[PDB]
Amino acid sequence: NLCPFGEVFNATRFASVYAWNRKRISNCVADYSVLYNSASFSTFKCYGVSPTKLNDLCFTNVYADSFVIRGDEVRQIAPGQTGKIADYNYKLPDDFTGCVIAWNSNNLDSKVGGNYNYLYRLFRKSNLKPFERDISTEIYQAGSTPCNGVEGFNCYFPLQSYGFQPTNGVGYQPYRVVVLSFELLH
Amino acid sequence: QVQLVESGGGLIQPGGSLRLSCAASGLTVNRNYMSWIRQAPGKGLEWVSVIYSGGSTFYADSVKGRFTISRDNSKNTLSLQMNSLRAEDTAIYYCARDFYEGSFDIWGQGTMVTVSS
Amino acid sequence: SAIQLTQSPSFLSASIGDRVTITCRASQGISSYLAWYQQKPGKAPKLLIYAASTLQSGVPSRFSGSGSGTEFTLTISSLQPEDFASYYCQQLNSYPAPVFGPGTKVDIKA
Ligand SMILES: *[C@@H]1O[C@H](CO[C@@H]2O[C@@H](C)[C@@H](O)[C@@H](O)[C@@H]2O)[C@@H](O[C@@H]2O[C@H](CO)[C@@H](O)[C@H](O)[C@H]2NC(C)=O)[C@H](O)[C@H]1NC(C)=O
Ligand code: PRO
Ligand code: PRO
Ligand code: PRO
Ligand code: PRO
Ligand SMILES: [Cl-]
Ligand SMILES: [Cl-]
Repeated sequence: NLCPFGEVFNATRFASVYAWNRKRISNCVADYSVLYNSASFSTFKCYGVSPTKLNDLCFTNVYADSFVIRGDEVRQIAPGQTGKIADYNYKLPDDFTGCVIAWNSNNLDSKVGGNYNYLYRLFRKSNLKPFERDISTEIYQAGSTPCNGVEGFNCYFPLQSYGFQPTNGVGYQPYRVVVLSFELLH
Repeated sequence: QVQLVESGGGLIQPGGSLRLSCAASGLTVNRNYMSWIRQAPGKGLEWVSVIYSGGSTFYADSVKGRFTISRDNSKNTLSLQMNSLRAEDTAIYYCARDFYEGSFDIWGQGTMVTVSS
Repeated sequence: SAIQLTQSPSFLSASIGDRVTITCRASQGISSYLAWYQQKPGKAPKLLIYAASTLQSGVPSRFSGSGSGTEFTLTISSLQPEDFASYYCQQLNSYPAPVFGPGTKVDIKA
């Protein structure tokens, strides 16, 4: 049997980066050379492994994480990076072993009056641990006085929308990202 | 009630160092995006540095490797360590809180940094 | 390949009651990611508008913003004596660093 990579890359809709989707992949023969040779990928960067020398490699579990971010934020999906996304949405460990794949999806994830479907976390007290995932929606308290569920001054909703308009610069355009974390052995 | 108060500016020779402090009230520094923004006499606004609530810090290229931002959770304070100062660093320095993607709703009165010739 | 902001006009002088409009242009589409600030000389900037068209609390209603994408305007429907200042736009959610407009100075003559 074949690994369900079509369900990952060719999926109709991706998740928001703060609620990034993880799908485990095991008990399947996988064709990787087709992925690297595909010119339909703006970004295909592997860490700890040669991309070509991949079909001849066995790993226990392969986790595929997919979400949507801005073009300018793709550089944060990498080991040892800081920023809104890496700190508060999706963190990769310094010792990450795997590949990061991205492609422009302006034709899919942008609507004329803006696409407010995709969100990201703007406020969080502390950084995410590697592969941690936070989907809470509690009002972020920026001052001493508590918020008690009422937004306002010093009382900010933590999630913000991208509003992908098709006229945005590429750096503000939606890119779909797929992160393949491998479980390598001896 | 809410305010930021800069301090520590002065007159310094080139290559000298200076350290600025921003005392907050009505607002918690380590829970906010806190940035330093400067304005050269007669010129425009130039963002300098920011520190995230999570602790990440970022700098403008013109100050990278010479300026260091920090905070004091104990005294609810923001600091800017300015080293190897140059004439183009002469400016009024403001600390401000970002509440939405760069929107600085709260500012301090500033503090004046002058780098003599 | 970074985004740059231009602000026009650079300087303008008007009279009390005048309707003043200031333009900010982005070199690439940035949706509604913009803020407007007023800076009187010797004072700290004051936030007027954020997200292109959201009026800051306490800011008089005669100030308003509009535009989305590349063209943004600030509008003072009826200029007041205290309204003389420079005015800055700012690219919000900007990478790698926040960008400020070059500023628009507003004077007041007879
Ligand atoms: C992701 O999909 C592309 C394209 O899918 C094709 O179009 C869809 C609407 C649907 O009808 C699919 O069944 C089609 O295959 C895949 O690229 C195709 O690959 C096949 C062989 O594997 C080839 O015959 C087609 O010509 C290719 N189509 C294009 C447009 O190049 C791609 O393999 C899929 N990716 C994964 C990981 O499954
Ligand atoms: O994991 C998720 O939530 C994505 C969103 C669309 C369907 N699957
Ligand atoms: O940075 C690395 O380790 C290599 C080179 C770019 C893609 N991965
Ligand atoms: O940075 C960008 O805008 C896209 C995504 C990574 C490569 N090019
Ligand atoms: O305390 C407050 O909420 C207002 C906001 C601007 C300054 N003071
Ligand atoms: Cl690449
Ligand atoms: Cl530094």
